Amino acid sequence: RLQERRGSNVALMLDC
Amino acid sequence: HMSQERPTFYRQELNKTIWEVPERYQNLSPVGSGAYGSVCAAFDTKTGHRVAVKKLSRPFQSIIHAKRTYRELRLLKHMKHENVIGLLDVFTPARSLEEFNDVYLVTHLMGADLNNIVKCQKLTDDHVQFLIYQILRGLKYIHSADIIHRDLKPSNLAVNEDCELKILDFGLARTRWYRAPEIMLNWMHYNQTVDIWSVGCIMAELLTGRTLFPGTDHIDQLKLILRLVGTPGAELLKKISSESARNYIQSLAQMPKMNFANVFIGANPLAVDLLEKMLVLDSDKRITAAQALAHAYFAQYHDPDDEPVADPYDQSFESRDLLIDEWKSLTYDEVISFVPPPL
Repeated sequence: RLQERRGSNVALMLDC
Repeated sequence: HMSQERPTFYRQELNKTIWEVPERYQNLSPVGSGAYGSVCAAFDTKTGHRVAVKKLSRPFQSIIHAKRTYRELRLLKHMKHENVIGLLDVFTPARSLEEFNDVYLVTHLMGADLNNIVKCQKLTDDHVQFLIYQILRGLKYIHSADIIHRDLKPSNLAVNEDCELKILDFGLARTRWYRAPEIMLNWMHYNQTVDIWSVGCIMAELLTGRTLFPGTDHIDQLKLILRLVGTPGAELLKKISSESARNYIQSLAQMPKMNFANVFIGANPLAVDLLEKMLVLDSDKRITAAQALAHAYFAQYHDPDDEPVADPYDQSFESRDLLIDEWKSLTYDEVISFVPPPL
């Protein structure tokens, strides 16, 4: 139920 | 009796040593060697996930190693929480106690740590709320079992692309930038609020983009800390066991606690308020994980019905005085009694 609570659900980038 | 069917194992030499793992684990790739063990990333064909597989280096060479191996296995088998490292699998090629020499632990793969996330984007206040929320949710769980992590820092926090976080790499011994002052200089016994100090150091840095206390040795580190939180008051001095440490502290020019709002202008004031409550010099007066979860900073994420506590964790084994082969046998029993997670 934590992902529903988030303001935004655009994926973070993990390596760059 | 009702022991798991033994998988088919295969052997490969990766770098220094022979790895013998179930065929379930494929495409093993070295991810680096620590002092106590060697770690490969692997594809777990049973779950479809990439995992970390740690081979312990000669875990039963000594009492210290044998007990340390037992300690780690007991701890990973206990911890069952979305925000904490869990034991996915533990295996040995050994068919008996007599041939048991090697222990492999399978745990959540470190896809990215909190530093990798900071490296590749600017976190929003929402990212910071959710990241710190999950750390505190994990800590509520471990602290409720009287487990102390002892070494919280960004490199021990795994984060996926959904900004989901797990606490990894617990301290198993019986950079200092994130360490509570009372343990950095051995002023008194570890209490679980050493972890809260660490969360405060991490949150400050995620808010500002700057390490809070990037000291170069213990003295420089302690002076940076005391410059922000003030020199110890008489009440804290009573609780410091060493006369030498007490004498040293009394030698310091008394300093006032700083106003945090002036160190963190433009940060969410509820974040700064929570930071104030985490970075209190007196470990007895720091907010606990459970209290911290109720702070208004986390209003969006807080759910008192989904912030679970742990089963009590029996650590009486810590005071047992046993032979190498007795620690080894206990470890073997814990391998045997291992029940994999569902699904």
